[PDB]
Amino acid sequence: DRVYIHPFHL
Repeated sequence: DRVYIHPFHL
């Protein structure tokens, strides 16, 4: 359950 995924948000 994720409304927003990122491969990379670092």
